[PDB]
Amino acid sequence: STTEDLAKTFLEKFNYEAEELSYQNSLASWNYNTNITDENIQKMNIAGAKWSAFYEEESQHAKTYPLEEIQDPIIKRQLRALQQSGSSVLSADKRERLNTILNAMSTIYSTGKACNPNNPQECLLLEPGLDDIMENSKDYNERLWAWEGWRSEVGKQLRPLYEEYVALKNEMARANNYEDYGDYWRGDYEEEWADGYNYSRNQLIEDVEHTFTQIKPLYEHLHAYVRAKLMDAYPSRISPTGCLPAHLLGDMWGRFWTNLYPLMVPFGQKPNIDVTDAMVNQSWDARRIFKEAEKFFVSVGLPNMTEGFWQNSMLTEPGDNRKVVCHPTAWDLGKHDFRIKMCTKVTMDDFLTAHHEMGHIQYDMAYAAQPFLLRNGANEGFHEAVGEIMSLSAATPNHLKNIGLLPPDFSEDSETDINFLLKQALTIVGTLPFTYMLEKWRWMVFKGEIPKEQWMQKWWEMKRDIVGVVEPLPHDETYCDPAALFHVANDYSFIRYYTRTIYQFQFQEALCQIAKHEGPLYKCDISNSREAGQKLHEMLSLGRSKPWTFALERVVGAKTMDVRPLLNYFEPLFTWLKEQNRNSFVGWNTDWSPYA
Amino acid sequence: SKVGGNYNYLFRLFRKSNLKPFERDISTEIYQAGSTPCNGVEGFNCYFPLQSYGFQPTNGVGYQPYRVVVLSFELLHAPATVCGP
Repeated sequence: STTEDLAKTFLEKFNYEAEELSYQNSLASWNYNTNITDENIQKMNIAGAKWSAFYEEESQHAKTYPLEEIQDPIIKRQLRALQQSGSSVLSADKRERLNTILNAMSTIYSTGKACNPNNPQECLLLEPGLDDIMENSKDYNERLWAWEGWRSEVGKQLRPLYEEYVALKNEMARANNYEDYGDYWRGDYEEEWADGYNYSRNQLIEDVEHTFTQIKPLYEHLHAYVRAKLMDAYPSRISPTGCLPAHLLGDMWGRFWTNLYPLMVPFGQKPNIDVTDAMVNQSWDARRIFKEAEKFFVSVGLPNMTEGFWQNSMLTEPGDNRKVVCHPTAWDLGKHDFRIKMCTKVTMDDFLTAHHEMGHIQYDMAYAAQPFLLRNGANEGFHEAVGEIMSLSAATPNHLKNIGLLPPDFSEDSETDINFLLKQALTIVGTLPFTYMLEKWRWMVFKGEIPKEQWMQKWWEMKRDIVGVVEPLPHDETYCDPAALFHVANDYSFIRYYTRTIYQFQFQEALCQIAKHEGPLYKCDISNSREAGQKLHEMLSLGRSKPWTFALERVVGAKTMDVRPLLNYFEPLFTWLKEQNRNSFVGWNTDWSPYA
Repeated sequence: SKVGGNYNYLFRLFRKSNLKPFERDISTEIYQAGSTPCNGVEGFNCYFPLQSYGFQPTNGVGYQPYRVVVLSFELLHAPATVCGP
């Protein structure tokens, strides 16, 4: 037999072995988050170690099989999926440096807590007091205590090994067998390939610039709203045109801008549609809500849940004595037993995001016939993008009246709807910038281009006038602004958010262009319309028979970003914005030295 | 579908030629296809011909087992064995 043929025999066996042990680890995770005891923890650890050992001996096998006399494309795809291998040779010293440093910060982050500089009596962990403040409290000494205490308490326990780890970051991001670890944080998307569809980080960064130049102003006004509610809650500090002093940040590092929502009112009558008391009063029944999920996909042909689905699929938190995290994690147990692990209650999350969960199930069945290497979502970016679509489309009185529960002459209140558009724009465009800054630095240090001296001067002179950051106390060169985050220690690459954002952004262009909107991207609805039903649902459901580029293009159009529907948001929100709060403006910052 | 699961169904993996209807082969020698003869060393294209099923109680709609029964007939001038009311 050829190398291809012997490896194909070994393939015919390890497919079955992999499905079996993957399902076993799937029930292992099921018992992980359905009940928690020490024996359970040890059991999940041993099962994971066992399957990892199987994968590692498979890896050593894969190193043996050559590839040069192989001439089969799809068979070669499966062969490469088989032949991914490595990392069983590092010496004690260097392996200790890298992995021990990472795991050490992981463990201290898990097992750390803080206290107060001025009144150390009311001192508490990371979760209760600090998140209590950012969710409910509006006191200046409270927020200031939060930030200063956390900094002067956690940096002191993280910094020295992390400066030696500035050096270690340099060395291991250069050495770890690949091009660089900036592009390995971009590495599941890292490309050195062929076959016609070369789009990459060059176009990525260039459309970053062009995205600013076209659709930045709504993010401008959104920043105005959040930062202004804070500045009103603590009035009389700042000049308008420039940036803000930061002893009033509002969160830890600025992951989201969602942390700063309510009070400011240039968008200011009543808040977005909230239906707690509406569900209390009229109670459009949730069983019929899942029935309209069924119906609005039975105009396209999709089934419901089963008794086994009721038994297994768990959507909320356990809420009992069980010590589990309420982090919602999209799940599937395999073997067509698509179940879920969220923290989902009867809310807008239920209706829309559970259209999206039941669509996890339906989508799994949509790719249930895939071969071994393709049983997963075509993209996790699809999940979030179409979840936004589903929320903003099925959260609709027109759907609710098409099922016949609301009248069709609804009038709305301008300022309130305007708040809702505020928040939506906030998320959509406020994703990128600070993470862009740190990713520029990380790219070229993980490639080794920053010398060991210009870090912090670069940070400030990229903190007031180029594109926008803010941070109060001076993080001098000893501290590691390059990396000080548990999620960086946890390899959760954020910027993939923005990558799928632009992808899905022009994907929405092409898709609802085929759907033929009159203007913007919302109201791209489906309910009780058979022709639109096929023309978007058979549209969205294709499969994975070809490479990723071919799949995404054939499915959903072009490889760029929107301006037409965001522009048909802008100009109408420009006119409305006029008629209430006509005094919008421009600016983004990054070139500072504020407190010094 | 028992709670622990059932791992007691198995099929063939390797062969040289195609069979004929109503035919059966039972050889279970170490399968070799390398020019270097396989003395009986596991690995290097020498494996165990059978492969189990691995069934479980909570399998999916497409994977839940079904009991197949075939009632075949032979249609010739042979003596008949069919009756009715």
